[PDB]
Amino acid sequence: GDDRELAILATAENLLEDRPLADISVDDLAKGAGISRPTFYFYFPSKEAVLLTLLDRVVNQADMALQTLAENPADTDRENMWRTGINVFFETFGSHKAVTRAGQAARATSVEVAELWSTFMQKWIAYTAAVIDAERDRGAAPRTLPAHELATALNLMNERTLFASFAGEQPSVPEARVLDTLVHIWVTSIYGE
Amino acid sequence: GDDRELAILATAENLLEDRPLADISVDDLAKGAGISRPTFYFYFPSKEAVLLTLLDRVVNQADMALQTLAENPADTDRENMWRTGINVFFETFGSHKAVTRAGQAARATSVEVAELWSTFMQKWIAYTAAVIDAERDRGAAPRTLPAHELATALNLMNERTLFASFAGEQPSVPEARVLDTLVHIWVTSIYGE
Ligand SMILES: O=C(Cc1ccc(F)cc1)Nc1nc(-c2ccccn2)cs1
Ligand SMILES: O=C(Cc1ccc(F)cc1)Nc1nc(-c2ccccn2)cs1
Repeated sequence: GDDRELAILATAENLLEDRPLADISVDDLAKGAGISRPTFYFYFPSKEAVLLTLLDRVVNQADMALQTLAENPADTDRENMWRTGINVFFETFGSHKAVTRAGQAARATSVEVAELWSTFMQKWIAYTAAVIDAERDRGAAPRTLPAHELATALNLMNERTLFASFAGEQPSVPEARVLDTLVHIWVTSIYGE
Repeated sequence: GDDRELAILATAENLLEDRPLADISVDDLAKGAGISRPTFYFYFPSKEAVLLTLLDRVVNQADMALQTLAENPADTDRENMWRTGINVFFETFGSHKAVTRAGQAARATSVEVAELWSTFMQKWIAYTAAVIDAERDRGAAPRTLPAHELATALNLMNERTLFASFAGEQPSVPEARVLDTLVHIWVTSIYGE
């Protein structure tokens, strides 16, 4: 039953690694999942709903990993704290590059995908800002920019930079360098001046 | 003659301020430009070619303004130097928000638009890196990250952040705050540690 749903999702993630969603048909998803096309439409109204489901799984995986980190701080310096947090997104989305790239593109076309991404970005930015505010309250970071505006720009940088690296866009930071690059910019802008 | 081309371009820029390119027809562009549909196809093969032309004008305007700045340095501190450069893009693209937003979306669909954007981003990143390298050579900036990788991430941040602000996305930095926000992150990451 729901097994067939997971088969549809797995087939979609596999096919997205080699072609965009526009080049994938409902019949391709049904055929790969071992079901008929009418049976597919029982589980999903469209191939776009399949992508939205895949993206929802990935963003919730990242959100849950960040929540785990937040509840069990690693005893390290400040640079390591930020690196471990940025790494949650590097590893989670980097493990699902086809879904990430496809979900990014679908933001222009799908209001559901745009709303899903916006909801989680607001959550992650609020958490970033709250940690920056905590660092300021304890005297470790200077009161420079409004924390929420700083957090917004830094999170948007990570979105654009990580996704460019994963897609091998030109220009991009090589994926083997992108964590160090982002961590440097976060740490200097949060603690600097 | 070429006057009718400029009328097509002006009509397209005006219509894009109120609806996306998918909701604009070749007939809408012809009607607004005072020409017939066959006459339009003399000047442009498609409405997508009109957008590519509009975007080419905007990116070359920004590139030429940056070249002007590079040849006449303003006598100021380092923070003002970076602010004046970032402002070139804030003002140029912020004066053509509909074209910017439409060109951003067309990157997913149009290889010509993606290549145009990539060509100019590589140019602007190379210039950023060369200035960072100059600052390091004169002892003003520390040798931290590879300059070209730092320049890449900072330019990608500006792309994503400026365009989110112009479109009023949620989340975004308010447009009245985005220049200060970006300048802070550039200056601390270039001169910090
Ligand atoms: O970077 C993002 C958001 C993102 C990344 C990649 C995307 F593709 C889309 C969104 N969120 C982050 N939060 C932290 C953080 C905050 C507080 C304490 C520790 N770590 C580090 S990175
Ligand atoms: O920020 C960008 C690229 C960009 C911005 C907005 C976009 F929408 C798309 C690309 N380029 C910049 N170069 C400088 C600079 C470099 C050296 C000296 C002085 N200024 C400042 S900002």
